[PDB]
Amino acid sequence: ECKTGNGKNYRGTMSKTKNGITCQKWSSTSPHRPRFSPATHPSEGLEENYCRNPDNDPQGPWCYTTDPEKRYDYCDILEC
Ligand SMILES: NC[C@H]1CC[C@H](C(=O)O)CC1
Repeated sequence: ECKTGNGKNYRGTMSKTKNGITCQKWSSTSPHRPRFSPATHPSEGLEENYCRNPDNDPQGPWCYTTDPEKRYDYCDILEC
């Protein structure tokens, strides 16, 4: 999928950050207990471990990481 703007409305399936590290799911609490999740941001498309922009950060989609000593990181979504 592609992103346009900040990718507020991005609903692709990228699952690794721009460093290629594997996301964590939005519905897991390991390795990280998330502040953003499907519970809380029901309208945010927080599916699977996919990159999303819940907070509309000018830096584009990110996800929680399966690196325990690294809480999140941004994903590299090509523009739209
Ligand atoms: N600026 C995106 C960023 C927002 C807070 C966050 C957290 O919930 O801990 C990590 C990612």
